[PDB]
Amino acid sequence: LYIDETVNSNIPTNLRVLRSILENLRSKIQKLESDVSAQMEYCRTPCTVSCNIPVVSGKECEEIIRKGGETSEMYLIQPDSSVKPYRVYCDMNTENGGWTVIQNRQDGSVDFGRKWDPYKQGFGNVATNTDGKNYCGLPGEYWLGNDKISQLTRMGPTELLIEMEDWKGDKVKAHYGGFTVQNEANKYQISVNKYRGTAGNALMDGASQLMGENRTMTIHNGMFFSTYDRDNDGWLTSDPRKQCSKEDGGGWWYNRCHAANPNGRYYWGGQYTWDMAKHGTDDGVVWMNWKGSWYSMRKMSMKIRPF
Amino acid sequence: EIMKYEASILTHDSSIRYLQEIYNSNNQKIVNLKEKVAQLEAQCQEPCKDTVQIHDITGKDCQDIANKGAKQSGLYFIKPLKANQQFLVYCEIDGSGNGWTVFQKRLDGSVDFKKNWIQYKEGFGHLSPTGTTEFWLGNEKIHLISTQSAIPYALRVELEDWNGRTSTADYAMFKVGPEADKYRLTYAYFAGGDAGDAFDGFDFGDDPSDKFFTSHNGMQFSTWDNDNDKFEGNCAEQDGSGWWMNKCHAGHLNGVYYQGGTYSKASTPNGYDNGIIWATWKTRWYSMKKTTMKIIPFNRLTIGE
Amino acid sequence: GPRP
Amino acid sequence: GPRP
Amino acid sequence: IEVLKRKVIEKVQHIQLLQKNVRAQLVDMKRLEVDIDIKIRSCRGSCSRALAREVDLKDYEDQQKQLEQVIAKD
Ligand SMILES: *[C@@H]1O[C@H](CO)[C@@H](O)[C@H](O)[C@H]1NC(C)=O
Ligand SMILES: [Ca+2]
Ligand SMILES: [Ca+2]
Repeated sequence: LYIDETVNSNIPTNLRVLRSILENLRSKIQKLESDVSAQMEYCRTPCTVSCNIPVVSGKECEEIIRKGGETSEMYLIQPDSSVKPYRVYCDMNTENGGWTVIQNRQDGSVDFGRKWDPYKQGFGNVATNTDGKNYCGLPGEYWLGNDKISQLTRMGPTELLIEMEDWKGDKVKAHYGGFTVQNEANKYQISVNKYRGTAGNALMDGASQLMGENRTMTIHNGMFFSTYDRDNDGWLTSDPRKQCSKEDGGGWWYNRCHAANPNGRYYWGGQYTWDMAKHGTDDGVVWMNWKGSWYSMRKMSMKIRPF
Repeated sequence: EIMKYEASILTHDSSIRYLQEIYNSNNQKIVNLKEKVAQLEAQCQEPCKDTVQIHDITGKDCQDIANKGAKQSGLYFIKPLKANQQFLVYCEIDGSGNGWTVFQKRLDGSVDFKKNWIQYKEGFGHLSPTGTTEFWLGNEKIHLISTQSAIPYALRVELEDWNGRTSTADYAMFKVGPEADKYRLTYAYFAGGDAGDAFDGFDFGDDPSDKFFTSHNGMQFSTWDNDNDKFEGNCAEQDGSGWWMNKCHAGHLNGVYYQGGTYSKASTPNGYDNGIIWATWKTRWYSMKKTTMKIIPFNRLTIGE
Repeated sequence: GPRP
Repeated sequence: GPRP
Repeated sequence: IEVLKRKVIEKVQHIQLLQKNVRAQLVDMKRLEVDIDIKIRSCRGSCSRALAREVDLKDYEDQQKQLEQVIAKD
């Protein structure tokens, strides 16, 4: 009957926003369309550095702290001399030093969402000029190649140290006295143990705040490193658009899918939510057992050692 | 009646019509704004470009390599006839065809040469592709690269100052004793160079012996914490340093890198000389500004070819 | 996060 | 230099 | 001389369409904005100078809220 007013009132609160916000969002399809031109531009010119390689070297960062390497920066460790002396970043300040970094999160800079080769060889900046010295005392995000890693673990007793620091200062440290990244022939299986840690055993002890069948499919230990061109996940599905790596952003020992996700997608401020991610999933530098699926961090590193 | 005029408030048949496009455009729009990223990130894939870079050709010493090609005075991994982990050295190739190698250098003050034995051994400080960069290849290294079948090497003390001129002091049959006999040098004779020869003692008058001691030839290496000198103790530590000591020295290239050089009786920690002096050029207060000490296989002082 |  |  | 509110409804419904569609737009950007924000960053370690900006989600996650009210008309 009288429903004929929605023609002069209810509607007058419709095209008044379907125009509005479709405009005040039209001005987004603007900014967020030039800033891409304005950084794509200041991308025409690559960045550079000068890590004057210091004298002191060694087999790995341990022997190098056992050779006077007391400052933390870009060193040149050379494992079995049946290989090439690859630049690396040593930690010789926290925990008796000798900590050879493998991965490092502290800001954007490096797209960790790569493939096979890159994850195997390595990518990123192993270090940057300390802004006022010759060498490179400040670390930059990278993934010291897998192959390089699977070899370092292969030096008998390899013990990785996984640290993180959440945006509000606070920080915790994980740890697996026993760590071993098989060789690429094994799809790079990850064997970890001797877990100790105040950050939650998210690699083997699966994701805590959950339950059985849902949890254990958040165990990385015994997993086959994967990347969006190498489906070695735990997620069995004929559907190729759905794989633990194509989602969750990056390469990781994926087991349907993760209780921890360093190497995810870099999230600023930490907190983030599905309605933000490329695939809704909880992709990003997340360590679930300490912060849960919806909290990426500031810095997420991984330093190993022998013994 | 006229109410059938509602066909008027039937404007939305375009109050929505047009606007609608401003929707179907954005979506379609973003199809484009996809590649306008697919491409940007495909650029942000490589890391920063680094200056320092390792040439391939290698061999015995800098000379050997740079006789199998070579010409760019830079950085190569050498591996002494008898050695293990081929380390990294800062060669300095010339035109004639000889490749020197360095064990020292000084310019800024950066790499503080007041380290410890294990450091002065395996070598410390940081090299560089150019050369500009204080560094001490380290006594150990200096060994396997001077006693490799022992084809007579040499030292070429070079210099300069806060006034222009530079120099050069040579020595033949160069060698550094294995850590065993300690890191005591063993040469035969000074061989020219207006640089001077303070490795042959220098009498400061304080006492006739103001020269018997201050000889550096044959004097083992005295780090601050492990001296093998000829003092009532560790000279080095006294003026702080790790340099082939005696009671004490005359010519310091591993010491206090003084600004504007020339120091006094004030910057003397404990009280005596430590600066970058060298009596067969300048006194015991003038601290050199630059400094380097490179070696090379003897049969090069009159190479001819 | 696991998968359903 | 020289010493005592 | 039948009036015709039929065409009316068919239009007001023709709106409900671009309310499903909008919510999509509004969110398509709530994630596209951030594919870039994250990829603009992923350059610092490859490309020279970078851009330092913001986003303000209290805009999107607000310009959303008022839209979730615009519903119910039959
Ligand atoms: C398993 O995961 C699903 C995810 O939708 C959830 O609904 C369910 O409650 C979970 N149950 C367990 C065992 O945690
Ligand atoms: Ca699968
Ligand atoms: Ca003594």
